Amino acid sequence: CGLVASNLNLKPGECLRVRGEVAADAKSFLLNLGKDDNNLCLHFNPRFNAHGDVNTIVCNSKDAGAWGAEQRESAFPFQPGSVVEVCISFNQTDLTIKLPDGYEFKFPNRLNLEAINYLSAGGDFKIKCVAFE
Amino acid sequence: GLVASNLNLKPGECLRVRGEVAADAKSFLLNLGKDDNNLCLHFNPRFNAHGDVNTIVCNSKDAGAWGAEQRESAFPFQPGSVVEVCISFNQTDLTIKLPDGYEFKFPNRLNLEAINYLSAGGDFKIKCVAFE
Ligand SMILES: CC(=O)N[C@@H]1[C@@H](O)[C@H](O[C@@H]2O[C@H](CO)[C@H](O)[C@H](O)[C@H]2O)[C@@H](CO)O[C@@H]1O
Ligand SMILES: CC(=O)N[C@@H]1[C@@H](O)[C@H](O[C@@H]2O[C@H](CO)[C@H](O)[C@H](O)[C@H]2O)[C@@H](CO)O[C@@H]1O
Ligand SMILES: [Cl-]
Repeated sequence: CGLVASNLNLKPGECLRVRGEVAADAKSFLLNLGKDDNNLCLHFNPRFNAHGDVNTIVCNSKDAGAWGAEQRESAFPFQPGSVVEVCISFNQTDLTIKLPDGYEFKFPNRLNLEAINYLSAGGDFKIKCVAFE
Repeated sequence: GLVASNLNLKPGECLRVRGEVAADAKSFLLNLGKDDNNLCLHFNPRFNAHGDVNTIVCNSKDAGAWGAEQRESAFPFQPGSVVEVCISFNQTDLTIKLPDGYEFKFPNRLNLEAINYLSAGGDFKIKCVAFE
């Protein structure tokens, strides 16, 4: 729906900075990181209003097409109709997600993927920049 | 280095790509188009490849077929360095802005109104991609 990027070969130790514009009417947006569309080490989905969630961040994994156990975050530094930046650090055991306000939290790497080769965006978000750091 | 689709780049926008050119570089390329078989722009600076030495080769690809090459003298590129290129387009041409200030045009052969595919490859490592 939004950007799909493959042929990446991000490895442990490297950082992704993603800046985007959140829609005025945003309901939800997501960032998928993984091997391919069925093997996601990280599905990051801030829900403004969707699936029954309100101002909640839902994080999950996807293994061979099937979703894992959700993990919710109540930290919610996102405003509809804004331009935000999120940074994801890929470590061996887990991922660190750094929010626009500085807040950080971790998510485990349940796949035990050694690299990130796929990135996708969806929902109510317009990718503006992707950086490798 | 990267294969991207659903880019939906439109006229009026500027695509900015910044990356580092390898120490022992032979070539690097940026492809823009519909898909891998249908490119409105293959931008390939060759430090030394296919017989070409310090030359910028540009072309199109229509249904898998390369089109007529266009060669540029300007070669504001040094190996081992970090470069940035800015591409914008319209119905008739693609404008490519290089480091030295340098800039040229390339015809919009397929007359695409939106660019959905971008690939980046060769002796170049992508540091950032922006849509301004
Ligand atoms: C509280 C609770 O259990 N809610 C869930 C939803 O989160 C879930 O929605 C799916 O969530 C996955 C992430 O795990 C993807 O975001 C997918 O897009 C969502 O639809 C649904 C269905 O799986 O189940 C409960 O409603
Ligand atoms: C002088 C000359 O005509 N040389 C050409 C090549 O440049 C060309 O190589 C391909 O060129 C396309 C651009 O047209 C891409 O850069 C592709 O990667 C290159 O292989 C070849 C092959 O089509 O034809 C002549 O040699
Ligand atoms: Cl699979």
